[PDB]
Amino acid sequence: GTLGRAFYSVGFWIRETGQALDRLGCRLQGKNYFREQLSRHRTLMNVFDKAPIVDKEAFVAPSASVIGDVHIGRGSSIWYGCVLRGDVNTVSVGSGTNIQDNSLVHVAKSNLSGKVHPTIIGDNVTIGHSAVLHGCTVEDETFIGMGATLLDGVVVEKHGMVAAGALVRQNTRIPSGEVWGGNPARFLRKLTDEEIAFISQSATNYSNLAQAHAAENAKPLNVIEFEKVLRKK
Amino acid sequence: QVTPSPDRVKWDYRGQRQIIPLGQWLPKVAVDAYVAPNVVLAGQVTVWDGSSVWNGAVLRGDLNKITVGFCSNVQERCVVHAAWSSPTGLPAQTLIDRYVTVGAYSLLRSCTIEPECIIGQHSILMEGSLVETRSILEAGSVLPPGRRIPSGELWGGNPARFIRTLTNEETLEIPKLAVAINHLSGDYFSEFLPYSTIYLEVEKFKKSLG
Amino acid sequence: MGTLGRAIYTVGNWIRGTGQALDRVGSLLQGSHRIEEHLSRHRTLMNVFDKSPLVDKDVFVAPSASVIGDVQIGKGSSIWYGCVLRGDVNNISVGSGTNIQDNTLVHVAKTNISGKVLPTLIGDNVTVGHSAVIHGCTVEDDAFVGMGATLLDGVVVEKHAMVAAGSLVKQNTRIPSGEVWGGNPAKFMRKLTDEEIVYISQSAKNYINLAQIHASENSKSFEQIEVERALRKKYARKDEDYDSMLGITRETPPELILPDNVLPG
Amino acid sequence: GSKKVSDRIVKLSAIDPDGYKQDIIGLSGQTLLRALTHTGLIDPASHRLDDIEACSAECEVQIAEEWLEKLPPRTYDEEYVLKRSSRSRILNKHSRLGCQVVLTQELQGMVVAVPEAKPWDIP
Amino acid sequence: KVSEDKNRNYAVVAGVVAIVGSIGWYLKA
Amino acid sequence: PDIYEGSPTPVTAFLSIAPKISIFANILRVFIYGSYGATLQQIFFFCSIASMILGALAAMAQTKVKRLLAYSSIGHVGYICIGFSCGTIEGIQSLLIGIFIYALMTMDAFAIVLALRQTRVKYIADLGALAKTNPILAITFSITMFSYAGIPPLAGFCSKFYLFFAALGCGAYFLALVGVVTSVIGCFYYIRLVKRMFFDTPRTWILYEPMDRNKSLLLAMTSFFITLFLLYPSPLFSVTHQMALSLYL
Amino acid sequence: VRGSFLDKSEVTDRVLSVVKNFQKVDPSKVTPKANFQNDLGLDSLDSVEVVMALEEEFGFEIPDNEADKIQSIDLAVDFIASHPQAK
Ligand SMILES: C/C=C/C(=O)SCCNC(=O)CCNC(=O)[C@H](O)C(C)(C)COP(=O)(O)OP(=O)(O)OC[C@H]1O[C@@H](n2cnc3c(N)ncnc32)[C@H](O)[C@@H]1OP(=O)(O)O
Ligand SMILES: CCCCCCCCCCCCCCCCCC(=O)O[C@@H](COC(=O)CCCCCCCCCCCCCCC)COP(=O)(O)OCC[N+](C)(C)C
Ligand SMILES: CCCCCCCCCCCCCCCCCC(=O)O[C@@H](COC(=O)CCCCCCCCCCCCCCC)COP(=O)(O)OCC[N+](C)(C)C
Ligand SMILES: CCCCCCCCCCCCCCCCCCCC(=O)O[C@H](COC(=O)CCCCCCCCCCCCCC)COP(=O)(O)OCCN
Ligand SMILES: CCCCCCCCCCCC(=O)SCCNC(=O)CCNC(=O)[C@H](O)C(C)(C)COP(=O)(O)O
Ligand SMILES: [Fe+3]
Ligand SMILES: [Zn+2]
Repeated sequence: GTLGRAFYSVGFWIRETGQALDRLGCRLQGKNYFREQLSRHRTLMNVFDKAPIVDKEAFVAPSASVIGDVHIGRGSSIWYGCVLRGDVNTVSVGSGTNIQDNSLVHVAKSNLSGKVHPTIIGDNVTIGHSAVLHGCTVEDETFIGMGATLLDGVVVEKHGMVAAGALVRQNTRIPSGEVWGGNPARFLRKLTDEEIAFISQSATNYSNLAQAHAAENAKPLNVIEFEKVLRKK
Repeated sequence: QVTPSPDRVKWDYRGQRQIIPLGQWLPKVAVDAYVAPNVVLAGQVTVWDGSSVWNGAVLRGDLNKITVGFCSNVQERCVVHAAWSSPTGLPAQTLIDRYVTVGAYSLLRSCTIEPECIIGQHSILMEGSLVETRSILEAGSVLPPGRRIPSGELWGGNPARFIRTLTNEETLEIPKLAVAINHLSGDYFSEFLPYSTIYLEVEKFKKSLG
Repeated sequence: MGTLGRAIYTVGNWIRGTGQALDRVGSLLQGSHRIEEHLSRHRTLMNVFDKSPLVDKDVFVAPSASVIGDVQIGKGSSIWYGCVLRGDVNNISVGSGTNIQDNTLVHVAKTNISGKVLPTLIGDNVTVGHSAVIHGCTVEDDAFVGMGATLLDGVVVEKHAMVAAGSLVKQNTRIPSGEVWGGNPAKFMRKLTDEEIVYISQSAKNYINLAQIHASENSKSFEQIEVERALRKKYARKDEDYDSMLGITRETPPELILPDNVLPG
Repeated sequence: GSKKVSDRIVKLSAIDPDGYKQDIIGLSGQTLLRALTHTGLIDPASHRLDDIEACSAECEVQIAEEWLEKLPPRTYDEEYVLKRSSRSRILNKHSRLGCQVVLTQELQGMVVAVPEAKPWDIP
Repeated sequence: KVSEDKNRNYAVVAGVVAIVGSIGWYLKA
Repeated sequence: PDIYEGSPTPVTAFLSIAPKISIFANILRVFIYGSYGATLQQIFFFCSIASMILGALAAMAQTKVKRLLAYSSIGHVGYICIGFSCGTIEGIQSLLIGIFIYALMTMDAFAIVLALRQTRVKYIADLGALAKTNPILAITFSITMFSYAGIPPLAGFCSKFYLFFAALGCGAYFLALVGVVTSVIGCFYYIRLVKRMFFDTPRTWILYEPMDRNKSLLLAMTSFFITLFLLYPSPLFSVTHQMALSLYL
Repeated sequence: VRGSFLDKSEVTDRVLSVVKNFQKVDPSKVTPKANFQNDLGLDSLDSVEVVMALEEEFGFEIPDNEADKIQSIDLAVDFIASHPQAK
């Protein structure tokens, strides 16, 4: 709370002072390595006490940005370049859900347009490449086509489908078993049973692919590449 | 034939540099502007007081100047670029004026946005296009090359079309949205001290290798 | 050097210890809530399923780009900031002199719903605009894909064809040579003038030139970065009148001068 | 898109102090000074606002009477600025302050003479 | 192990002398 | 005015302060310590009235910052010379107090001007929207202007107070008249700057680069002095009475 | 008051006289719109001659990449009537 923020702020004063002292010590020894421009990107970023809670069995690509109060369930995957920002409100991702590369899942930055809605993503959900989810609810076993945009107040009911590149306007409800697409998004047709099977199997395949990529990324950083970068001329 | 190089860097311990100079073209960031750590600014980019650039955005001023004005915001995964020239014959720098809200996932190339405008999420503004002051573009709008959004109007669609004229209360709300986003960016700005402590990690990683 | 040097070094060690202790105390006071910044774990090039990307010598790959798995990139091509090329379940092939612009996603599929699943094939001298999505489709040589365009599985963009900015190209759609398609869903708009064909070619070569300066800057070491920072600061302003009084002429160092092929003229 | 920048573009010609004629471009509703600054015919740094209170005739242009009839008459303040900024303290009858001339569709094809730049950058 | 910049070391000594001499100046006045 | 505007701004700042100190030292020790008498005090009387009137009017005419400050300084030397004219220990003391306070205010004003010269400030209108782009700088500059206008309880109120104190007592009702008129004119052209920074809504804004540490510290100290001097004015009052007495003893 | 452009009527009369008294132009086809080549029986050498005559009478040089458009008396008068260097 307020006391917590006061101590967090005072803490920054002490830390700023200690780091300055360390730089002074390095300068007396003739070292300038603290001047190196190194990336300050954090895969998980806190905003005061609002911090991401990530299940141990969830893959998060290192280049992804998870900011604030974000929940990721078991078997879920956050792919390369994804951005998830829950600060004004929360974002929750269920188990077995894939958020594909370069997707954006965020909440309203300000309450000017009304109360900021949270973003709720259920279980075994597929969110396509470069999709935008803004303060919406996405129920279990639904499909969000890649490049689609879902605005705040939208509800995608279970087994709903949002076609690739669709623009679902504010407060639109997508009924179960229906395919909606276009700008604005409109009813296109009903979902077939084969499509439901593909929804489930594609989700299970993504969880296995996630496993493979998490093992790949978890390997120790190669020291030969480090030495090559250090010894460049 | 695809002949690779054995010396190409596969993993760079420094990560992507945020500030990419290009000859003498050095990106200029105001001391009271928030730029997210993974943003890339390259070349002729100026980010003014009170403005903010959010995670995953790319601002590449290698063909012309890019300017983000006072208390304006370029939100997540936006790409801002520019060309040598515009089809309209006007100069082709990308000008984002003051109190402008550029919605997330928006693509801007050699466009002008006059003061106090809102660009909806996932919008595209093409070469030589112009958004006049106190106008709003709906999410998913596509503005083709050299097209104009007249002042005081709400537009939208692919391609964008007139929807309705804005009320004075609505147009009064636009700088308020810009100010609120700046207020939010202050919280992120307060999380970063002037220096990082990564260099210590680099030091011990070096020492463990001798 | 000498005894004074050693003593000052030891005092610096003491000051460093004190500073790091103060930093730890300040971290404790913050309730340990601050997640610490760490060494970058992003890999520009990565193997998966024992597939290594094949990237030609003179290819600009931005450090923030992600090239993963079975990906081939030809001579003179460029992969820009934030691009993701994920060749994990299938093959991605990029021809020569082709630019993949910032924040673009290229992906493939293991098995499509129906038909023959095909790799992602991007030809020679192709421009792919910012934040495009290329998924399991084929772009032939000298084609243009607009910024923010989406190509779904089985799409074929033919030689000298254009996909407009913002378009959504539905699965298995064919864009014939000489036409421009756009919209959501994408559909025929008009024929491509000869001047626009020349534009497409010009786009490709301009990118080839831009890639050189970006690759040169992104590959510089710490020492060269510092040297150029100092040089840039020194030559940012001038007093030519005092130089004329001194009878000297300050010249811009060559490491701050861009090549003429990227200058507006 | 039913509303283009081409709808507001005003075709213009400017004669530089060396006498050479140039075809320049400006928007309707903006000032002649802005159109002149687009290509550097007048240094934008020398006249950054379009206000008469921030003007020392750095925007001054000479226009023939055929186009002068199509403009509003010079105000008292404009003539004051022009006269005092003259080296000889003489008011030129074809002189206009470029910052006070708003471009319109009726000014298509107007010819404008840009005199030699006066010193502007006070130590 | 050793700081090698001789001029930097001399400047460090000068700053230390200034600080200590200022303390002594206050103390003995 | 011409020299002040045309010189490099640091030169203008230096010329605005130090030579006045030195030459008033000289004037005190020559005239005050010497003896022709009423003729010379009348000289400074007539020149003071002329300087106040012309400074006020010409400053009201100015559209540029430097010229405005030059004419302001001319008017203030008129106010100061009123003290030399009345030929009393309190007159000398008030002249010294006026020089000290004018010097610290001029230092404040030129620190702001030098800070703004990094973006080439030239016209008063160039200050538009400054209360938005740098609120604490717009407030600081406003305090300087109100002090220049002599609004109490800012430090600048001391010179206005002695101007009227010397007129009412010596019997000079025309001088008091002139002081009232010129003070009101001065207040108008000083608050015009505040209006430009706080009330105007221009279409084009100028964004100014933040000042360096030296000018920020100097500005911070001079701004506390200007706001808080009349809470603890005893040292200046005593030191200046001391100086006035030391001219003859 | 001092001006910067010659009057339109004065320039019209001056150019009309110059063309009328040139060498091979009967002062009866010389109208304020008459074309040099189609309507005055003047070849390209003679039209260049006339344009060079326009330079002497108004005391300034017309750019080579601009003289190619002065083909009649109306285009001429349009050019010189707005050129500040004209005297
Ligand atoms: C130096 C660097 C070089 C590079 O690499 S450039 C890469 C970045 N830039 C880009 O990707 C943008 C490429 N240019 C384009 O996409 C562009 O639009 C485009 C080139 C198709 C079309 O631009 P045009 O100026 O040629 O537009 P048209 O004259 O053909 O207008 C036809 C029509 O299509 C509509 N319009 C046109 N543009 C588009 C679109 N896109 N979509 C949908 N609808 C449109 C428009 O409303 C028009 O009116 P209506 O049909 O009556 O409604
Ligand atoms: C284990 C318990 C002991 C803990 C001790 C903590 C005491 C620390 C107190 C803080 C002192 C702050 C002093 C501020 C001045 C900063 C001095 C400095 O920066 O050192 C510089 C310069 O030093 C000097 O020129 C003179 C000042 C040095 C004297 C004070 C040093 C403080 C520690 C004392 C170390 C010497 C003690 C032993 C001497 C034999 C080193 O040289 P450069 O890298 O070339 O300088 C670059 C420019 N810049 C200033 C921006 C960094
Ligand atoms: C009564 C006097 C006579 C009349 C004259 C009045 C003159 C003023 C006119 C009044 C009308 C309204 C004025 C509004 C001003 C209030 C707003 C303001 O000044 O806030 C400043 C605050 O300005 C200041 O900094 C004022 C500091 C003065 C310090 C004086 C106090 C001295 C002792 C205090 C000790 C320290 C604090 C103790 C508690 C922590 C914020 O400045 P910004 O430009 O918005 O941002 C600053 C940047 N940043 C916040 C990131 C640091
Ligand atoms: C009376 C009313 C109330 C007043 C309040 C009194 C309170 C006392 C003041 C307390 C000061 C608080 C801050 C102290 C810590 C700051 C230490 C300064 C750090 C420093 O070394 O500054 C350097 C610059 O010098 C500087 O910036 C110092 C010069 C500053 C100008 C002031 C002194 C000038 C000489 C005397 C003027 C007298 C005028 C009066 C007529 C380097 O700075 P950097 O490392 O950031 O690099 C700048 C880029 N070059
Ligand atoms: C004081 C003087 C100093 C300088 C003296 C210089 C003396 C130079 C003497 C030599 C000059 C020449 O003959 S230079 C050579 C000139 N010869 C030609 O041009 C032959 C081709 N003929 C034509 O082009 C046309 O018959 C023509 C009528 C010319 C124009 O075409 P039009 O029919 O479409 O008007
Ligand atoms: Fe002007
Ligand atoms: Zn995919």
